[PDB]
Amino acid sequence: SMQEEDTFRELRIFLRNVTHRLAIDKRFRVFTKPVDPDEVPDYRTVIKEPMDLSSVISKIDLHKYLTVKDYLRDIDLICSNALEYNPDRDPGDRLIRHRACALRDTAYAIIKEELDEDFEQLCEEIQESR
Ligand SMILES: Cc1noc2c1[C@@H](O)[C@@]13CNC[C@@H]1C[C@@H]2N3C
Ligand SMILES: Cc1noc2c1[C@@H](O)[C@]13CNC[C@@H]1C[C@H]2N3C
Repeated sequence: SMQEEDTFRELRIFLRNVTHRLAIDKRFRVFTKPVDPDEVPDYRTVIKEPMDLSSVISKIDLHKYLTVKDYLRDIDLICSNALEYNPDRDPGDRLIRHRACALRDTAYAIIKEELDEDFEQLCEEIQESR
């Protein structure tokens, strides 16, 4: 229905706003673009599903996310990818792990404060009906 298409358009407006706020935070610059295969040819041999915030906006605009939960799976993948590629005790690895945990915790905190649980449940029920 038109009403259902309006619900999904509001979901995309909400997701774009959360994503652009994460992308302007200086702590999360390393997560704003895909890893450059030239600088890091080893990356795509270890990490099987690369993800970054520019890819997330592209996916919002392609209608890939029908629920909040769908979107948070990709935020969780940006974080898990950084934890698995950078697992060592040295300061460069510890700094990117701390920034990756902060990106994940920040996204979940904005959604807890600013999403209504009934809007999230409406999107699930429309998705399940399709
Ligand atoms: C902050 C914030 N930004 O959007 C929202 C908030 C909450 O206060 C609220 C709870 N009931 C009405 C508010 C609208 C929406 N919502 C989840
Ligand atoms: C994102 C991301 N996840 O692990 C890494 C990144 C890069 O920023 C990088 C700096 N340039 C290539 C290096 C691989 C590595 N590291 C910190």
